[PDB]
Amino acid sequence: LGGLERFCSPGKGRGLRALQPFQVGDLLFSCPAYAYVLTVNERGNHCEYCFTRKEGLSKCGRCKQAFYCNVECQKEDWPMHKLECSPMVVFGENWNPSETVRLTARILAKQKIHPERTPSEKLLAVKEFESHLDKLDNEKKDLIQSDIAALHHFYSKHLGFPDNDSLVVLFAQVNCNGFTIEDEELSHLGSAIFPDVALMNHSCCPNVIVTYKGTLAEVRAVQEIKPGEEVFTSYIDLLYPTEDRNDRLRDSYFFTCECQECTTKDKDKAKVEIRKLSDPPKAEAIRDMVRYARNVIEEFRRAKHYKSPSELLEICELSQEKMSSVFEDSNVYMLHMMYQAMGVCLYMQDWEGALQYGQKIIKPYSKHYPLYSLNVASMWLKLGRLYMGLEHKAAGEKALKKAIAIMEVAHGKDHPYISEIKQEI
Ligand SMILES: CCN(C(=O)CO)[C@H]1CN(/C(=N/C#N)Nc2cccc(OC(F)F)c2)N=C1c1ccc(Cl)cc1
Ligand SMILES: C[S@@+](CC[C@H](N)C(=O)[O-])C[C@H]1O[C@@H](n2cnc3c(N)ncnc32)[C@H](O)[C@@H]1O
Ligand SMILES: [Zn+2]
Ligand SMILES: [Zn+2]
Ligand SMILES: [Zn+2]
Repeated sequence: LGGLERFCSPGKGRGLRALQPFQVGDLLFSCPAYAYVLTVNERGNHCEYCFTRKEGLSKCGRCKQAFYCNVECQKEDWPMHKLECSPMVVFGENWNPSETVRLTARILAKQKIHPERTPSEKLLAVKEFESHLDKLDNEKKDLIQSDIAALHHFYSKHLGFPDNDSLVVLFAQVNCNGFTIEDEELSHLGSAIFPDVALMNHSCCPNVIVTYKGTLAEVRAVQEIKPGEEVFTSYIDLLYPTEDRNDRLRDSYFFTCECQECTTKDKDKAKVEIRKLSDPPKAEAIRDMVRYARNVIEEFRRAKHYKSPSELLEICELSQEKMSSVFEDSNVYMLHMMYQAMGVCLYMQDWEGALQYGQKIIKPYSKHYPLYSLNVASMWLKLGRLYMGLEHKAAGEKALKKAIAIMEVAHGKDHPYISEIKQEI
C-alpha cells in the first residue's frame, strides 16, 4: 500500500493509483476481511472462522449448527457467531435471513466492538463507502427495506440498531462495495467486506485480480502497471458482450464503463459469433435468438431455486438446440448455457457428462476472457480434476498445468491452492 495512494479519479469518484511499477504476478496489497460470513450451503464443509475445508470439524454446542477447525477458530468467531447462535436454536428451521442480512448484521456488530479505524481500512473506511443513495429507485429502496425488516426479525436478540435512514445507507454501501468469496473452482464460499480493496475502480481489461486466502483478500497485477496509472480490477464476469456488461454495471454500480474494451468493442463479434450458413439469417432473426437468449438467461436464474437436476439440464438442452440454428458453439450465449448445464452435471455427479461440456467451453473461454482470468483457470482446473477422476492421466496433467500457469500469476506461486494442485499432478 505504500507503493500506492488513493486519489480523485475523474468521472469515477475515488480510486487507487500506483507510485511504483508492478510486474505481472506482483502482489500490490492484501486486506483482511473487515466482516465476512460463510455461506449457509458450506456449513459442515468449511471452518466458519477461517474458511479452511476439513473433514471432521468441531461443532459449536448449542447451535450444533456451526463448525470450526479447532477451539481457537471457534473462540475467534464467537463475537460474530453469537449474533446467530442462540437465535438459530429458537427459530430452528424457520431461521432464514439472506446472506446480505447476515453480513450486515456482522458489520453492525463490528462497528460496536471496534469503532475506530481497522487495519482493513488503511485508505478507505466502511463509513466512507459510496452508497449512491441519491440514484436508488423505489424498487431498490424497497428490497433494502425488506432486508431491514429481516435484520430486526432475526437479529435483535443480541444486536441493537440505528435509525432507518442510517441502515438504508449501510445496505446500499454493502451493495456498492461488498464482495463474494469464491474457491479455486469459483464455487461460492461466502461474502465479505474488504474496504481498501473496494477503493479500486472497475475496468473490463483490468490490470489486477483479486483472489482470496481463506478470508484474506490479495490483489495482484495481471498487466504491467505504470507509475501514474489507476489500478482497476473487474467487478463482473468479462465473458459477455459490451452491452450486457454495461447493463450490469449501471444496474449494480450506477456507472457506464469506458475502458478500452468497452470503447472499441473489438471482442463483440466473436462473442456473438455467427454461423456460416448458406442462407445467413436477417438481423432481427438474430435479435430474436439474442433477446431470446438474454431472456432465457434471466429466466434460467430463477428455476435454479426450485427445479430438479433432471429438470434443469432438460432446459439447458432445448435452449441450446434452438440457439444453435443461428449461433456457433463458441457464441457466449451457447457458452453460458453449456456452463450452467455443466454445473448441473457436476451437482448430479455426472462426471463424463460434465467433461463433455467442459471440453467445448475451454477453447472459446480462452479467446474471450483476457490473458489471465480466474474463469479460464477454474475451467482448466475442473477439466483436469474430471480427467484425473477418469484416469486420463495425460490430459489431466496438461489441464492442471494450464490452471497452474494462470494461478501462479493470480493467486501467487506459494498459494495453498497451487500446492494442492501440484500434488494432484
Ligand atoms: C465477480 C467479481 N466480484 C467478486 O466479488 C468476486 O470475488 C464482484 C461481485 N460482487 C458481489 N456479488 C454478489 N453478491 N458483491 C456483493 C454484492 C452485494 C452483497 C454482497 O455481500 C452480501 F453478503 F451482502 C456482495 N462484488 C464484486 C466486487 C466488488 C468490489 C470490487 Cl472492488 C470488485 C468486485
Ligand atoms: C467500490 S467503489 C470504488 C471506489 C469509488 N471510486 C468510490 O467513489 O468510493 C464502487 C464505485 O466506484 C466508482 N467507480 C469505480 N470504477 C469506475 C469507473 N471505471 N468509472 C466510473 N466510476 C467508477 C463508482 O461510483 C462505483 O459504483
Ligand atoms: Zn479455522
Ligand atoms: Zn454456536
Ligand atoms: Zn470497460
